[PDB]
Amino acid sequence: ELPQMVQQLNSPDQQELQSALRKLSQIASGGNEQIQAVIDAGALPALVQLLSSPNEQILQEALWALSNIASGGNEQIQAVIDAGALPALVQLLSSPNEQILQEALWALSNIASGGNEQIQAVIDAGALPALVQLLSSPNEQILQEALWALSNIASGGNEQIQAVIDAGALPALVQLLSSPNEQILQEALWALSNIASGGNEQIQAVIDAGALPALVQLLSSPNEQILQEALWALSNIASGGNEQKQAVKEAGALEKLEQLQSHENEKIQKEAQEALEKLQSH
Ligand SMILES: [Ca+2]
Repeated sequence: ELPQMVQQLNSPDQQELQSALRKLSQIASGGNEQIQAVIDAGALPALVQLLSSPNEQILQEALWALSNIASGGNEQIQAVIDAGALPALVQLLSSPNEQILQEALWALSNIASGGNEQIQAVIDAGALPALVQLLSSPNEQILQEALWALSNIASGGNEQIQAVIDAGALPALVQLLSSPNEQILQEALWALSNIASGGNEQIQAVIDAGALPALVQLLSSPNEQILQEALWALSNIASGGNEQKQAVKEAGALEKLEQLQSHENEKIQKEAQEALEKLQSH
């Protein structure tokens, strides 16, 4: 039984403690039904308490348990929030331990994968300045994890996207469009696409940050995957007002889109057409 395992989390014997902690995280990784049974067993206050443990073996497993629980539904995510996990997770973004730092980013990214209430709770905990600073990390793993977290925050309402812009994420996201790293380029394109899925003001902020010359340059890429990612970001920008449409035209996207209508890849043909048609709309 699970409530017996929850009781073992404050056991003076480490083998007993760690085995219950491993089991609970293993169960938490097996779908929303199993996530609900771990929550119902009263595991969340005990897991959050284990976040201030100086024992890396405990901390790693407890962070792994909480990330998995935060991968569930919005009400399951909200329970991780209500158990007071966010201050400990934000504080853990200052850890010089790369293992702890990545797991802390996983947890925050999963919490922010929820609805606007869960996204806002991550913003309100003060995660944004740390996430923006991590966009400058020379560690690709941390950078990629930080970008997934910002992309999730930017997937919410206009007020949640405005928080990412107000944190100064756009100059760093635009610079990442010049990365020779295709994985980082995709995530930066995805984060910018999410911001561009907001209101005209959010779309304009992407343009004012200087994303259009880098986006237009990516339309000439011999890589069809990058092309698809750039077209998606452009289609979101083109969905704005006439002031936003004009800026894309002024960057020379039309000429690149019209050329992309004669591409071998049918998915490229389709998306370039919808983007070009959205731009030339009146
Ligand atoms: Ca059409």
